[PDB]
Amino acid sequence: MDYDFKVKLSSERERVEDLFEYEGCKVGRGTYGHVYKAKRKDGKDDKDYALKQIEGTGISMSACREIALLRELKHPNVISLQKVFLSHADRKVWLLFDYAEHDLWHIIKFHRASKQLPRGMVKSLLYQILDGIHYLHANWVLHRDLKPANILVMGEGPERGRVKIADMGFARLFNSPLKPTFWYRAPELLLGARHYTKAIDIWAIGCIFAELLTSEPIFHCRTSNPYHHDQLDRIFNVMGFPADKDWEDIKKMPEHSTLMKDFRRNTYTNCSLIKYMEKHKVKPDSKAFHLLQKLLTMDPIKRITSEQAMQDPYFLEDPLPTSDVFAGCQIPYPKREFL
Amino acid sequence: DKAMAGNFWQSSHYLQWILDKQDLLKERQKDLKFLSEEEYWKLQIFFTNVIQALGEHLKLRQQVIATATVYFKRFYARYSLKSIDPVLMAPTCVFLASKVEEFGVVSNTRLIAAATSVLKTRFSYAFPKEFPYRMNHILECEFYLLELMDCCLIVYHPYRPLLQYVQDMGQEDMLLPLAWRIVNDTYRTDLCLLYPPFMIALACLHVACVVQQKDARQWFAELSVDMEKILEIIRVILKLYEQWKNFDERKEMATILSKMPKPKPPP
Ligand SMILES: c1ccc(CCNc2ncnc3ccccc23)cc1
Repeated sequence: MDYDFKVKLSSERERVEDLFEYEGCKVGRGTYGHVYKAKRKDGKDDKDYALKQIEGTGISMSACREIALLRELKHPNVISLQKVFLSHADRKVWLLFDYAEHDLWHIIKFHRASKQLPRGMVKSLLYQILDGIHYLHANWVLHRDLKPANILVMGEGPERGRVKIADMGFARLFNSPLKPTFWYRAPELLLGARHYTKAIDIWAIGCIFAELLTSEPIFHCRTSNPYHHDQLDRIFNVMGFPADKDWEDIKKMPEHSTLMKDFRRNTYTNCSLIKYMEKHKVKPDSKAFHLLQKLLTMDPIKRITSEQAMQDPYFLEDPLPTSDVFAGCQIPYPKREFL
Repeated sequence: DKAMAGNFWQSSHYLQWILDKQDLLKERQKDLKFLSEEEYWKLQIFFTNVIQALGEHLKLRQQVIATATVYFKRFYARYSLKSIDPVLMAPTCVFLASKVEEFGVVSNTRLIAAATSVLKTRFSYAFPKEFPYRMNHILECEFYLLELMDCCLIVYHPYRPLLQYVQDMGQEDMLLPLAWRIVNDTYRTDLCLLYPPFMIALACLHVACVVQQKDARQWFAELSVDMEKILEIIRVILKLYEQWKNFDERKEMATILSKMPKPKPPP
């Protein structure tokens, strides 16, 4: 390697520790990488940023794909990569984003602890989640890990109350769930589906939508094997057990024979999404319910697409979705605590 | 892998890595103090062949090999051959391109064994000594490559649109194998840095039609495209085949490699 080339690039290289104050401001601590709330040191920047230090060293397959896809993806409801820092000394990779004060895990927990304030909040959240996922799906990118903690919401600032989809599962070996919470997992995954699909993301959106309406995870439940008995039991307790006509291709699922060994139709004879949602004060003849039932369809080939869901007359009914999901109302949710 | 497939017009490829031909020639003058124009083209051909053999040995699909080739050209589009040894850069490009795909992984030991084996069994005319770099050098070079490319990793190629065009013709059996092979050959030129891939696809399909005496004038007429640009690309393809004929890489490459400017050591 040429020495002048080397020292010139070293002289010019932006280092994360020079540009950003983040020490002691850790806010996420997952397996994929630790997240910090950061402030700009240089230009007296008022805005908050998120710095993700990617777990491990070097550039792993997952790190490469995440950088590759985030570098291209540009949509208002998908989290937006501002900058990548490559720290040569310790071989660490840092990703810079705009900071999202809130997320649906904390928003939903707040309501659950308190007992959807502005009447269009749930609807506006649902619409923006569908809009972001639709953009991913139209570019042949699956999320593969959708849950409330990965639906961020921007706080005070220019993008107030805007949904940002984050923490996409950008690397899965052979696009397989079988390679190294189950509450948001579609039934086909639990029966051994070999590949992630668009439909699997839509089921998860269905689950999130139910949780926003009720404040409770709809499929709440207590090895490398994809079959989870109690999680399937919870889905049938809520949805009922699927008839042959409801899911004809269930017989092709690798764990279908295991399902038949463990489960009897009779056990769930008085169970349905209608009855479940009625107990939580959601009307079965509401446009909200009818959309929800289209998202939580057991057969993935009968599941509604993101674009079709966005066209549902639910979003034409009063109140209309708003760009700021808080609708200009004062945000009562707490800021995130530092770790 | 069809990730971002319909996004070319908002892609980093299009917006950052379709270069102006005069900017490209201006940056190349620093290496033209050491090598003639013909020698520089002969070098870029040689390293395209190195990357192809490495990718074939590792059993990667042609799109991955093409991506690795584009990374290499992008690096040397901006920097001198002396900045990092191209013997090290080639396998580093293949390695990084392989990690953009999720269907399997190239291990460290397999990458190194592949570079060592391919250079000795297939390129001993160019290189008298064994591949001297270890995995720590690949890992260091990968950081520099990712940085120069501004983390632009998704690359679009002519294979996908070619496939669509030949299916539109209803001439897959006759024209596809030849047109595909001409697409491969265009990577021996600067075309991937200068033109959108679909235009390269059309020019390759045109040459394939001429070689096989297939009249497709009416089909090309039904397209809404700048044909002057297509003819420009065809002219470069025909020029490559004349250079190919007059070039014996086996007889010439050891001499051309010795003329390359070499990386300066520290004091
Ligand atoms: C529990 C649930 C969610 C979180 C979110 C942590 N993650 C984040 N927090 C704030 N801004 C970000 C911006 C871009 C990417 C991730 C962010 C933390 C704990």
